[PDB]
Amino acid sequence: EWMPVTKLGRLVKDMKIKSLEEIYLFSLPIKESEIIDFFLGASLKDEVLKIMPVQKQTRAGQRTRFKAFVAIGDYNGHVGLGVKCSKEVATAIRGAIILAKLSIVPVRRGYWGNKIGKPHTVPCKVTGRCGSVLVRLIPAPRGTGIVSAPVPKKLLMMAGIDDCYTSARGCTATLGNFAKATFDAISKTYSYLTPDLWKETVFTKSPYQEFTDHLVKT
Amino acid sequence: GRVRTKTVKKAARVIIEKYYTRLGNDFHTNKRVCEEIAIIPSKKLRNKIAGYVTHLMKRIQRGPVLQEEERERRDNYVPEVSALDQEIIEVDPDTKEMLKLLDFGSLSNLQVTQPT
Amino acid sequence: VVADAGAFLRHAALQDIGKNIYTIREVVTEIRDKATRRRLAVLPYELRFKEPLPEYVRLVTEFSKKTGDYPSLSATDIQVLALTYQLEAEFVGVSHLKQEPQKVKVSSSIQHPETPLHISGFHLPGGWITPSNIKQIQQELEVRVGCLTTDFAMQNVLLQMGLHVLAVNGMLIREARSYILRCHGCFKTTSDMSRVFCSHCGNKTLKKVSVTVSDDGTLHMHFSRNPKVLNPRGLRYSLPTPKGGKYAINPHLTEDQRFPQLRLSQKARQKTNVFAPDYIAGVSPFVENDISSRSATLQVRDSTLGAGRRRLNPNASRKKFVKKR
Amino acid sequence: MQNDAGEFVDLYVPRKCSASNRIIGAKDHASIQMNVAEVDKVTGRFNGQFKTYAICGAIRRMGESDDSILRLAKADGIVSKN
Amino acid sequence: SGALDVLQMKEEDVLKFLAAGTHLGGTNLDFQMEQYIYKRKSDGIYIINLKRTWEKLLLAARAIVAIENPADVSVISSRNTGQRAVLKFAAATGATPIAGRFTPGTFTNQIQAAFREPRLLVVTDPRADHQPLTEASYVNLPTIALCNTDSPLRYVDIAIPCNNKGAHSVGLMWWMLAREVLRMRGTISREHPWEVMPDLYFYRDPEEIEKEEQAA
RNA sequence: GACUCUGGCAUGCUAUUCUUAGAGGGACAAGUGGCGUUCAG
Ligand SMILES: [Zn+2]
Repeated sequence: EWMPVTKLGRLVKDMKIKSLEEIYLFSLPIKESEIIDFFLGASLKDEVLKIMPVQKQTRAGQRTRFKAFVAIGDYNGHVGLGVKCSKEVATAIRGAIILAKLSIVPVRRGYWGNKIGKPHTVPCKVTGRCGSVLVRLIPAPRGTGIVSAPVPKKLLMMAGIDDCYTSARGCTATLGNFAKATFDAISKTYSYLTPDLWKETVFTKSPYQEFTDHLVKT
Repeated sequence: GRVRTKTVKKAARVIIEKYYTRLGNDFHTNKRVCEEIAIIPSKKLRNKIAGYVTHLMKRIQRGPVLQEEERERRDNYVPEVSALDQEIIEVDPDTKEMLKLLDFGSLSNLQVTQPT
Repeated sequence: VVADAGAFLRHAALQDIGKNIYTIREVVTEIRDKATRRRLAVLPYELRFKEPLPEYVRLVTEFSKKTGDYPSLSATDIQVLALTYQLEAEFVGVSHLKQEPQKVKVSSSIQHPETPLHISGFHLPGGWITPSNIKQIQQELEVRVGCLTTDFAMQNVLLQMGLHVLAVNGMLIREARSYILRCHGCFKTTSDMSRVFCSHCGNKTLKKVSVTVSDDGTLHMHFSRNPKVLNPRGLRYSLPTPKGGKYAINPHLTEDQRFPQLRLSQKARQKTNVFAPDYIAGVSPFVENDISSRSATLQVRDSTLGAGRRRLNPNASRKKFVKKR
Repeated sequence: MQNDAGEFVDLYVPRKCSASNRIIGAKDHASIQMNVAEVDKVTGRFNGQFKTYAICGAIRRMGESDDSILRLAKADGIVSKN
Repeated sequence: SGALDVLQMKEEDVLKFLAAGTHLGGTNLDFQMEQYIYKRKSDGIYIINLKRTWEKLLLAARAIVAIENPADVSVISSRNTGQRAVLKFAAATGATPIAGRFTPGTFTNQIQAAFREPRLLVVTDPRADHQPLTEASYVNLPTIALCNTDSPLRYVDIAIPCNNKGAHSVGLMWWMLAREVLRMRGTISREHPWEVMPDLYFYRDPEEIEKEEQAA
């Protein structure tokens, strides 16, 4: 049983909000995992990138906790990246899954040559930066596949990017900065401004503003 | 059997300590002033609150089990004459120049004071 | 003879001088001094308590807000003023007192407000401090009823309305010389010299103006005709972003912004007293400094310390290796 | 965005900033969509229509959101000249 | 004001502004607030232009009126001078007041007793109330702020240039904001003066409370 | 089952006393007499 706390969770629990993209339209903070669970559901698969055991320092001593790096992904749509340190490995894994569900972002997909069929590749060459780690994504001709390291390959496969050339720079041995740089590059795929998006934006009513009469009763 | 819930307990304690004056002995008058007072989700919670507060006002008026009314009396104090309504108010020459530029140069309450 | 709390703070044993001694409960019970409560149970009991009338406190407030002193007054102060008013009205005829007092007369000078005039030890070009004069230096010292007020606001209102008041000296006083703080943006005067923000518009803009009130009831105040006083030199500077938490110190722009609590420890604020009878038994001549506590590591300082550092303009150049807290 | 066949091949079209024409991101949680009321020109009472301005989070960071909203209000006739 | 003759500043409003001292700004100046000042006088005090104050107040009232649910407006004061006025503003409008301590995590920490999600933020002082500005930056809340001359304009959308250090000026600004919101909605007539006088919105200062209970 | 939701009766509002389906009411131990630490029951 899900008992929502936020107004957004209340609207998602009912049928006032129909799609996730509306919440992405107004850049509202998704503070509950059950919203992503309700919208995407069984289409979300999870893939644990890495488990590192580490020794937490305490005056009691050096005691072990595990740190989970998990990339969750809705295919031909969305990714999320989660990092969680916890006592048990299963608790850390589910916490990283929750934190990756809270960080689900959309990815924009374009065409390499002429626009035939569904989009397959990154629209323009973008860059993601995290702690001296640079990940560059370049559009690729159809049928190439993801040409990258295994971790950005994992992220781009869960993004639904069918094909993308990649170039990395820096200490790519550390997995956290490399995965976060790839995630930042994926975010800047859609944050980029292109000549397609040059129309003046007509402003749709806000979800809190549209359904405020329903939210009076709750 | 039946028992009272703790949320009803704390809400009725708030209602007793806040607005005991307008509360009385009738059930429906207590219910309507209760739905007038607070932020209120549900009908059944309101009716449980009204019944519990009615029973405990049957209780406490037999025997025990003032600051907030004085506080709100101090809070809504209204003077007979507004402190803004002054006969002659001091004004700077630069403030007078600003008023003249803003077209309010025909005032009667201003007195220009030069920096001595 | 209405005794204000200032006489009780100064151990003014003028009980033999007067006979109509009248006091308020809330001008004697609030004193936190131990010696005053000690001597209170020792002093002869001929003082008696009397309550003013609401009409007379109303009238006293009515002309006190016309004098421009009403924000500076306190409730027990109005009790003392209206008690003296009621006593002089009920004993002496009421025709002596005058209401709606006189206007101000402005006469400025070239002297700075910080000129050290009327300080006892200070002498320009003889003024000496003798042990024959240590009992003499109280204030500007010059029949039946009077007051024992030490505050200038009380003397000001009592002398504007017309009562003869006195001091710790047995003789009645003649002139009142003091300073007041005047806002130079809103032109509102406050008799409380301790405050730094004005009550009306709240800016850090109060400046010193000297006031002399004669025995007639006429007041004249001197401004300073000096360009240094009204100078906008060290006033505009770039401010930091407001920080929160338990450790953040703010540049103190309003009189009532909530500062975090950063107090000193007891050992850090002990000052050595040297005339104690058991001081000579101390292994050290001085109270030991506090370095162990967390307040010492946070460099918490007293409000008194660092006063001339605030008076420097921020748009200047300090020493290269010094840091201003 | 739009393929050769003509379908809008895109998840959703993002809003752009009203002042600096930059795309508001999906997790730009400092971004603002503000509505300012319109009034009747004879009585000055609320009409029911409103004008909508969107400001990105960077302009709100820089402190230029106030000047941008004021400039748009002067442009749309909400704020009078001088 | 859209150059509407009904919405212009009148003589009584100007007299009120001069009586409180809203034109008397601070002594320091932030460079982004230089658009709202008139002139620098000789002794250092910055003069706040009252027409810009009126226009920004009308813009703020229009922004508040455009919020359909009156409880979606959150009105917060931290220091004492605004406190009563904020409560009184709620009595004028129905907006949700926070007087006293603003608990951090009010707008971001969802599992809390005092967690609330507004739609418009109105702030007495940007310097004192920096924490709700940060939370509003986190949760997409537009900000109204009663800004002085020395007030940072980070994360505010409508800055009202006025003196906010004195109790009379703060109470006057809140009272005219409430009056303009009620006039803009239409529940009170613009021709008749409002029956609530602005002295209801001022700070009480308990020693002055003792002095006023004395003269009764 | 001291957890969550919820029914009986509407000649009331909504496209409406006989069929509908949204909302708003109505029930809360509310009142009475006994047993009761005179309060929990
Ligand atoms: Zn002032």
